Amino acid sequence: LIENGVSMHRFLTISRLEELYNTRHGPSNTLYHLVRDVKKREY
Amino acid sequence: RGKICTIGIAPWGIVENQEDLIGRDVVRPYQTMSNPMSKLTVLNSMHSHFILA
Repeated sequence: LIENGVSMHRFLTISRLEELYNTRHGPSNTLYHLVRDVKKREY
Repeated sequence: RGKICTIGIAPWGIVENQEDLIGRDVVRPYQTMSNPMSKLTVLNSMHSHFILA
């Protein structure tokens, strides 16, 4: 899609990157344990 | 060895998006989206140097 031209600069508008981390529609991530551990230490 | 040092002698009016090329010492992106009906001819992006006659 970048070869056809998608302007990867103008794709990124904050909330679009937000759904990119919270998407469970893919391979499994360890990030669910990482964010939980740093919330425990901060609070 | 992809440093070929090609120079493209193209007219300033024959190129597409003349307003995109306005700006002094500023990097300006240009999409290779070829308009089939525009008389302003698209560029060859993988030339390394350009002269705007």
